[PDB]
This record gives sequence, C-alpha cells and structure tokens, in this order.
Amino acid sequence: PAITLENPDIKYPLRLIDKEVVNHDTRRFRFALPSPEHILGLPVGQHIYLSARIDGNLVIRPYTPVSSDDDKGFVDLVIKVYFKDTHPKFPAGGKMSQYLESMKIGDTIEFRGPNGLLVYQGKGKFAIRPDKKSSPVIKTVKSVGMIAGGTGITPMLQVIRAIMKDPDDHTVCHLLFANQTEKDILLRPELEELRNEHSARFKLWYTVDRAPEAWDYSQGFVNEEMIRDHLPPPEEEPLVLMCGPPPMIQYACLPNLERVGHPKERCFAF
Ligand SMILES: Cc1cc2nc3c(=O)[nH]c(=O)nc-3n(C[C@H](O)[C@H](O)[C@H](O)COP(=O)(O)OP(=O)(O)OC[C@@H]3O[C@@H](n4cnc5c(N)ncnc54)[C@H](O)[C@@H]3O)c2cc1C
Repeated sequence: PAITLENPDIKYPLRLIDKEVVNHDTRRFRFALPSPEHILGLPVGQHIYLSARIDGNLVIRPYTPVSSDDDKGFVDLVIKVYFKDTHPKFPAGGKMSQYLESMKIGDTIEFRGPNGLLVYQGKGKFAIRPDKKSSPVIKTVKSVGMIAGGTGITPMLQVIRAIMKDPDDHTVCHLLFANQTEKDILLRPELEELRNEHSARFKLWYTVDRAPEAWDYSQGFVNEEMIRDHLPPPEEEPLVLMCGPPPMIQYACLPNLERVGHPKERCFAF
C-alpha cells in the first residue's frame, strides 16, 4: 500500500479528524492519511516532525506515533502530554503541545519524515548509524534495556510493540519507566500492562519521585542499583535505549550504565 511519507524532505499537511481527552493530562490526536488505504511509512525506531508557525515563528518538534504501519488511513495517532501555560511551570507552557490542543477538526498540520539514526529490522538486528552509514547490531536478537522518563515512552512503545507482534522474535525487552508521580505515568493502561500478555519477553518496572501509599514499585531516581535489578546485565551484551529518562539528555549517557559496565557504544538516546 501507498506510503504517506514518500520523501523525507517533503512536508505533508494532514487533517485532524479526531481528538480524545484521555487525561493523564493527555490527548490523543488522530490525523487522516491521504486516503483510507494509506499507511504512514515509519520504520520502527524512527520518528516524525510536526512543524507550525506559532505566534509568528516556526516551531518544530519530534513525535513517535502510537498507531503503526498496520493501521490504515490514519496510521497516525499521536499521544500528547500538554504543557499548559499559567501552571506551576513557567509562564507560557510549551509551544507545539498547546498549539495541537488549539487545533480544530479539519485543521491540518505538517508532517515530515522518517527521522532517526536507529531502525529496528526485526528479530533483534538493530541498524544504527553513528556519524554516517548504518551498522547492524545484527545480534542482540536476544536482549534490550529501555529507560524512559515522561514522554520518552513513545519511541519505546513503538519498539516493544514491533517485537511482541512477531511470535518468532525472541528479543526480551526490559523497561524502566520513570516519572515524577503515579499520575504522569503515560500509557499505563494503553497496554503497557501488555506485560500481562507477554511477560516472558516483556519486563516492566516503574519508578516515581512521589510514591503513593501502597506503591508496589520503586521510588526516586537511578542510584545504579535500579539499573542492576531491572535491565539485562552487561554480560549479555544487550543494547540500552534512552539511558536515563529522556528528559534533557543530560549527564552524557548514564553515569549509572557505565558503573555496571555497559559499554558506551551500546547505549542509544532517541
Ligand atoms: C523521539 C521523541 C518522541 C517524542 N514523542 C512524543 C510523543 O509522542 N508525545 C509527546 O507528547 N511528546 C513527545 N516528545 C516530546 C517533544 O518535546 C514534544 O514536541 C513535546 O510536545 C514538547 O513540546 P512543546 O513545544 O509543547 O514545549 P516547549 O515549548 O518545547 O516547552 C518545553 C517545556 O519546558 C517544560 N515546560 C514548559 N511548560 C511546562 C509546564 N506547564 N509544565 C512542566 N514543564 C513545562 C517542559 O520541560 C517542556 O518540555 C518526543 C520527543 C522525542 C525526542
């Protein structure tokens, strides 16, 4: 079937056809593809850019849809945390989130894609480019560590879903999901608890700052112990995606990942 993203340098206006208020503080935006039998065309591991003129300036931000190339005619559903202005946090809120929230059904928005240095090829082979030209981490076949904070869950869910979808893919996924409170745990239902259907290959653990009264998981951040009990050990030569919580990629990779001995070449930040 016809691809929407036929050229990565071209921008594609897509119409907004639906908007669900989920409310983790979230929305789900559904956009129409050129037609009912189109798919988006986004390789697993890759993202899209949405770009708009907001308050007279060009703004651009990356998003990993929640729909898949299995979806058809909308193959694009995006899940959005909205950063409201006039809240705890800094005056004007966030530029793109607030704009999407403002859109009206039928408004269009520009999609550009695919973007990204990592592509999942299936059965554990990861095609990663460094500076230029991809090299397969052909073997992994077996195991991947994922550390997500807040909106960093999306790139992770994309890969988790791709693996579980393949009954013959034996790659085991270990997810460490960090958030400030049990409240911003984005996509919790939205089958994260898909652990229920695949725990032989899917290992889920949460950490939060502020833990509720009878929390069953972890609290606070990283230590290094956390990484130890919840991600595959170095000895297994796994691949590590989004090292600390995606938030402002700081620290270089994780100081905690080095500590347990994970090679910095096997740590990828989306
Ligand atoms: C690969 C990738 C995939 C992503 N996928 C998604 C996705 O699927 N869904 C998604 O929602 N995001 C995703 N993001 C996050 C990305 O920043 C978005 O474009 C997001 O919408 C942030 O942008 P903004 O323009 O609204 O905020 P900006 O205008 O960039 O504001 C930055 C903000 O500063 C802080 N801030 C501003 N206002 C507030 C507030 N009220 N409270 C707290 N902090 C505040 C927050 O740190 C926030 O990031 C992704 C990022 C990457 C790299």
